[PDB]
Amino acid sequence: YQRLRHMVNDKFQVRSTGPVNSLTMQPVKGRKRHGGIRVGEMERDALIGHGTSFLLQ
Amino acid sequence: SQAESLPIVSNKKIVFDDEVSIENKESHKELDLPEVKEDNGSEIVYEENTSE
Repeated sequence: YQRLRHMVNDKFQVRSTGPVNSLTMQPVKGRKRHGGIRVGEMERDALIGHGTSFLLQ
Repeated sequence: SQAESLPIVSNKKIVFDDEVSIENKESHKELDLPEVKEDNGSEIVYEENTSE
């Protein structure tokens, strides 16, 4: 057998609250600076579908 | 004629911007950045390019 290099991100990264942005207020990327996770255009729909106007909010 | 030796802006501009371009970078080099943990625990970051 062979041991594969740490070719994994593994690095989770949580986000209670931390660094944001001057022009938007929304937290920016990071992982090592506790960057918030992106709610992209796709997931926007998902929620829309179910019918959960709040979870969206 | 007081228009035969009147400059044209296109060229006066190119001298005016020059200096100005400096007294803005240089002056921005003798400035600190005060962090304002905007009433939350967050952090008012001081950029202008979150390229996600």
